[PDB]
Amino acid sequence: SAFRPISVFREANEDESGFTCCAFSARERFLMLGTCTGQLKLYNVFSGQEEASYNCHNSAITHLEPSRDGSLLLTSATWSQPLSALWGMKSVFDMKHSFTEDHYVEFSKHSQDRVIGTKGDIAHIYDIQTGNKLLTLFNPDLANNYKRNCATFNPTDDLVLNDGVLWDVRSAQAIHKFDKFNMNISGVFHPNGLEVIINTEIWDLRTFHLLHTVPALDQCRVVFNHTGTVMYGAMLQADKSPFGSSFRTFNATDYKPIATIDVKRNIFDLCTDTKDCYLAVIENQGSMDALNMDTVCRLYEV
Ligand SMILES: N#CC[C@H](NC(=O)c1c[nH]c(/C=C/C(=O)N2CCCC2)c1-c1ccc(Cl)cc1F)c1ccc(F)c(Cl)c1
Ligand code: NA
Repeated sequence: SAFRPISVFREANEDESGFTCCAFSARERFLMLGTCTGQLKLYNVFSGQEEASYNCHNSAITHLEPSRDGSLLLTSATWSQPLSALWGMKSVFDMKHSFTEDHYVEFSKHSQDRVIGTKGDIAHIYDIQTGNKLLTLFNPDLANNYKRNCATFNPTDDLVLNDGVLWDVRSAQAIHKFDKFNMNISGVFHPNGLEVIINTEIWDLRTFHLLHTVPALDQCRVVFNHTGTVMYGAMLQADKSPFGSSFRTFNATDYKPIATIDVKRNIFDLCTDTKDCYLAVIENQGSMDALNMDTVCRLYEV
């Protein structure tokens, strides 16, 4: 895969830039950029200009997820309460609900009517409308205690992976524990609905057998392109930039290695657009020994 840098966004009216995460708007107009002070900046991709600034947190934004319908946004931050929140993005920018001690959140996938939050080894499922906690998912007997566990729904919303344990949501119980082969990473569902990727191990969802071991995915966070044909993986720094300077691409259909991309700067986040046209990467432009970070967003043609 080739990645041509075409633009750079820098926190305007500032000496050093403080972006920490990125997501493309559900409709193609904006790049949403979270900052190290807890703001969310909306940049017009075409004009290159900031058009809005929203107040979300009082510490660095760690995670952004826009709903597909364009109406809602999840955020997470690093140490200020609430650690996660849900925002409405219609006429007014509103906090709809917060998830005060959950340090990571995602939407449900099939129908975006729920949020799943993670607090340590525990998952919480919330109703978007009421904000009420519907489920708590934790089994002390099956737990892997992954240090960087993040809970997630599968594509049809009927299963959750939490701490390497598969849960049936409708009957609220664990159905399988995947064996523990690392200390940190808890895994994700492939958008195809057929595999679960837990660190270096690719598991078959139908039979639960190990299909592949991919050493290059060790300690990686993973994201797919819109059509689910390319998987991006970047290795976390040992637990400050969350990643090192490289990410790798794989063909999502057979896991075939594509490319290693080293931008020679530490990476804070990576996001893809809906049209498979652009990749945005938050990169520390600052020198190795600089006292302060200078994290910009670089836009790449895919
Ligand atoms: N969403 C999304 C995209 C996803 N981003 C992250 O995973 C991500 C992006 N950022 C933080 C964390 C900041 C953080 O802790 N900070 C930043 C400022 C101070 C502390 C995390 C992150 C790290 C650990 C955990 Cl277990 C989960 C997290 F979401 C990603 C997927 C593939 C990739 F190739 C890349 Cl480069 C990124
Ligand atoms: Na496949």
